[PDB]
Amino acid sequence: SAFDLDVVKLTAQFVARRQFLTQLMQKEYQFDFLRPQHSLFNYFTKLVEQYTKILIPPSKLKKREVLDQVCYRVEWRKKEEEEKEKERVAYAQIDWHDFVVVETV
Amino acid sequence: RPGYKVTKQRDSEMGQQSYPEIAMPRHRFMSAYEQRPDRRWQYLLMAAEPYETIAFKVPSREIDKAEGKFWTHWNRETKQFFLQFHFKMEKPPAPPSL
Amino acid sequence: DATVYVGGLDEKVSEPLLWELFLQAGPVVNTHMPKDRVTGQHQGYGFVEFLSEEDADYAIKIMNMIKLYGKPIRVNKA
Amino acid sequence: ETILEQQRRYHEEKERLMDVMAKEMLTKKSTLRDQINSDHRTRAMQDRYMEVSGNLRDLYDDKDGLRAEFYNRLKQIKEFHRKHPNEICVPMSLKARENPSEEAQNLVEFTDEEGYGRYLDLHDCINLKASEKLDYITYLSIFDQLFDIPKERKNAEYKRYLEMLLEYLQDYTDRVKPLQDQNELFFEKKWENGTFPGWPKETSSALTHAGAHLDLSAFSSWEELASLGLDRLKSALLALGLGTLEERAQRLFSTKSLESLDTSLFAKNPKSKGTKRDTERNKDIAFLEAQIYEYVEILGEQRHLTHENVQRKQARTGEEREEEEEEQISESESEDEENIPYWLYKLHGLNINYNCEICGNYTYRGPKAFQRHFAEWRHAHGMRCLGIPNTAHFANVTQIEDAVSLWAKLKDTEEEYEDSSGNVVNKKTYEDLKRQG
Repeated sequence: SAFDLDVVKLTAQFVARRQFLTQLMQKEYQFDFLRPQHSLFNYFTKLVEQYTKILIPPSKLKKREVLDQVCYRVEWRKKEEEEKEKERVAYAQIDWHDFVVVETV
Repeated sequence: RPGYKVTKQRDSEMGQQSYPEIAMPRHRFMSAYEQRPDRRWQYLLMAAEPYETIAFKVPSREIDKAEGKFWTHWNRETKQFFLQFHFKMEKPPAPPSL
Repeated sequence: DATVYVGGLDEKVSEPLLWELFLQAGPVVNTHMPKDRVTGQHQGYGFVEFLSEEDADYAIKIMNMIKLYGKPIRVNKA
Repeated sequence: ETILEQQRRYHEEKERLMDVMAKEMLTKKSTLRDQINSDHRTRAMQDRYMEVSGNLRDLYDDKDGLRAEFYNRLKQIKEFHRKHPNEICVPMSLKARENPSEEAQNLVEFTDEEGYGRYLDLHDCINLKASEKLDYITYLSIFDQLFDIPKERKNAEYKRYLEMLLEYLQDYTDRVKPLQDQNELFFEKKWENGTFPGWPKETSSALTHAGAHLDLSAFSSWEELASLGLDRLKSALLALGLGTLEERAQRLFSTKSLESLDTSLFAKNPKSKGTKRDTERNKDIAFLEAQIYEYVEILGEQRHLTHENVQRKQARTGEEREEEEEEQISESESEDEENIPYWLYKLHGLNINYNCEICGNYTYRGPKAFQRHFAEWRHAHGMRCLGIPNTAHFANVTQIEDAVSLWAKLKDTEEEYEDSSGNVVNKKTYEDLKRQG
C-alpha cells in the first residue's frame, strides 16, 4: 500500500498549501481518491488537515503540564445491561395467567 | 388521537420492611384465549413480585399504538412496550402506564 | 484430554457400540460406561481413556458429531 | 526530505504518547493521584482533585478497581514522557517526489504498520494478556531499582546505615530504633543538636552516603515528578535563604557553626578568611546535609511507615517474623499483573528399574509397560517429530541415534533419442529435447 499512501500524502502535502491539484487533474485514474466517492478520500481529508495544522505554529512548544493534560483527557453501561438482564429473566418467569382485573377502557 | 393512562400505587413501607433480590413492575398484553369459558379480548397485565397481578380489558383493537415515538435507541429492557410507554416512580412507588 | 465425558444416550447402546463408535474416530483404550445394578439399566454417560492426549484433543474437535438413537451425544475433555 | 512529513509524524507520535499515558491515568486514577499528592507538598501552588475522587479512586463517575503495578506504570510513563520531551525537542529544532514514488511499482506487500506499530508500541499489555508493560518498555524491571526491604517505596532500608553508624560512633550503645531517633533530628535540630560533632570526618562521610541514598530513594519512588524541577528548587532555596536560621537571642547561625549578634556583623563575616576557608572546604557536605534535611521532610510519611515496621517486626516472635518475611518476599517476586503386592510385581515383572533413551531419558518400572511404550502418543511424537516415521519397524530400539541410521535405511527410464544414442537418455531429458527440437 506504500504507493497509495505516498500519493495520498504527497497530493495532500501540495493540497495543503489547493490549486495545483485541481490543475493536475485536468492536465494529466491514479488520483481517483480526490472525489469524496473513493473511500480513501476521507483519510485524505485527515492528512491535509494535519499538514494544515503544521502550518499553524510554524512557534516552539515549551510544555507537570503534560501530566495535567493527560489527566484532563482521561477525564474527558455494564450495570445497566445487568439490570436489564434481570428484568428479562423475571418477566419471562412470571405467571401471565394469574389474572384479577377490575375495569376496562 | 386518544390513549389510556393507568396510575398504580404500591405499599407505603408497611410490609416491604422485612436483600437486593430483583428489588420495576412489568406489563404485558395477554389474549383471553387462555384462562384458568369466554374469551376474545386482550388484557394489559401489570405485575410486581410480592403484589398480585392486575388486568385491564382492551376492546379497542388499537389505541395509542404510536409510530416511532423516540429516535430508535436500543435498550430493549423487556420489550418495546415497556421502555416506550411506562414510568416507574420508585421513590414514591407509583407505576404509570400509557 | 485422554478421557472424555459423554452424555445423552439410550440404554440399548452399550459399552460395545461405544467401543466400535469412538474407535471409528480413534481407538478407545479404556472404556467406562456404567451398568447400574439396582434397576439394571444405563443412565447414558461415558468416560474414555486413550493412548495419549493427541488422540483425545482431535477427539474434542471431531468427537461431538455422534448421534445415539436419533439423539445428541456430549463429548468433552476430562 | 519534506520537513512537513517529519514534523507531522512528530506531532502524531506526541499525540500517541499523550493518549497512552492518558489511557493509563484512566484505568487507574491512582497513578496520577498518588503522584499529584506528593507534588502538592513540594510545589505548594499545585491544585489537587477532590478528596472523594482520590478515595473512591474515580475520575468522573466510575470508581475504578484499586491496584508494585502503580510504581511500574509510573516508571513506564516516565520513559514515555522522556520520549515525548525528546520528540518535542527535535521538532522545535511535489511532482518531483511524486514521480520518484512510482519507483518499484511491482511489490505484493500489505502495509498496515505505521500508526498500528506505534499505537501498539505504546499500549497496555505477551500473546494476549500476561504483562501490563508495553512493547516500548518491555525490559523494564522494578526489582533492579528497588530492594526487597523497600517494597517499591513502602519502606526505606536503613539497617545498613545503622551498621555504618555503629562503625562511625565506635561503639554499640546505639540500637536501630535509637538510630532512627537520631535521623528524626533531620529545621534546626540537625544543626544545633548534632549526633556527633559536625566537623568529624567519619560523621561527614556517613552523612554524605546517607543523604545520597535518601535522595535517590525519593526520586525513585516518585518517577512522575520532574526531578530537575525539584533539584533546582532546593538549590535555589539553599543559595537564597539557607542567614535563614535566626534566633531572637543569639542572632544568626552559619552552617562556621557560630552565631552572630546582628545581620551587619554576619555580612562582614561572610567575606572573612575564616568563612571563605570553611565555605570553600565544607561546601559539598553542608549542601548534602541540607538535601538530607529537605528530602527527609518530603518523605516524612515513608520515614514514619518504616519506623513503624521496625517496631512491629521487633515485637514479633520467631514464626511471626518468618511469615512476615515470607510476605515481603512474595510481594517482591510477584508479577505486576496477575492472570503391597510384593512378589506380584516381581512375578509380573514390574517395579524394576529401566529406561527409554528417546523419551526424555525417561524411567519405566516394568517391562510390559515399556513394551507398551512402543505404541504411545508421546513416543510416536518423539519419533515422527524427530523425522523417524511411526510404524512397527522401529518398535524395538530406544536410543535416538540408531533409529536415525535405520530410517536412512528406510529412505529411471530410457526414451531413445533419434541418433540411436539416446537409449541412455532419460524421459524428462528427451522431453526437454522435444522443447528444443
